[PDB]
Amino acid sequence: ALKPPSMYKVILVNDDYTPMEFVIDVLQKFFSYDVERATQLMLAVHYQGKAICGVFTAEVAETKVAMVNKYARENEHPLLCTLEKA
Amino acid sequence: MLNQELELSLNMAFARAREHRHEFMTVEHLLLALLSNPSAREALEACSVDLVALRQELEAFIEQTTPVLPASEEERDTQPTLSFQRVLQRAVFHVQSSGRNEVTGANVLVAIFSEQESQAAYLLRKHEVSRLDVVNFISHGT
Repeated sequence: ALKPPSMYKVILVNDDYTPMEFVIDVLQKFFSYDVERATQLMLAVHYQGKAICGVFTAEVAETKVAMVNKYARENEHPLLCTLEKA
Repeated sequence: MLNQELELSLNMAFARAREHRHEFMTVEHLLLALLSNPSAREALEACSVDLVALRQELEAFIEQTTPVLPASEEERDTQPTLSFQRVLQRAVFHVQSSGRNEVTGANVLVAIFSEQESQAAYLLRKHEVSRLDVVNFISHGT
């Protein structure tokens, strides 16, 4: 009847105005990626259209999505961060 | 304003999340630190809660899922999950509409029940507790 709360994928959505270096930085700062992988993941975002940055408890993911989105907002770019159920 | 005890229990669980260098302090961290809070547990004991099976289940889940900071940099401090922030606020806001000047542990406990996607709540609900229950106990005793 009851189930533990799902896990959430934290996604990064590509846009035409956000500078890739920013995306790379966001990936490095908020997801602990080294440049090698960070750049790749960015390439996914950029060419795939979106990319799964990590997977956490809903309780957490909601928060990462918020932080990433603010940083975006503060550094004046539309870089969209979202979450989805695993 | 929070009662001496609750604030202890907070500083307590916070201090623990830095010592283990946890990125975020969650509700689970809280509900847990609550387990050893006068006001909180009384209510829990009163609902016949396995104060030991909970502690485990939480400690355990706090572990498997709480991102840890990279031993590298110290230019970061335990960030309260949004859910934490909300629980804490739903409790201050209610103690405020009752006039009494101090928020109690149990006040927070009741709050947690409202963060429906937290584990802390699923746990509490798995141990057969319900908001009513906790609230009934705080209003009267039964």
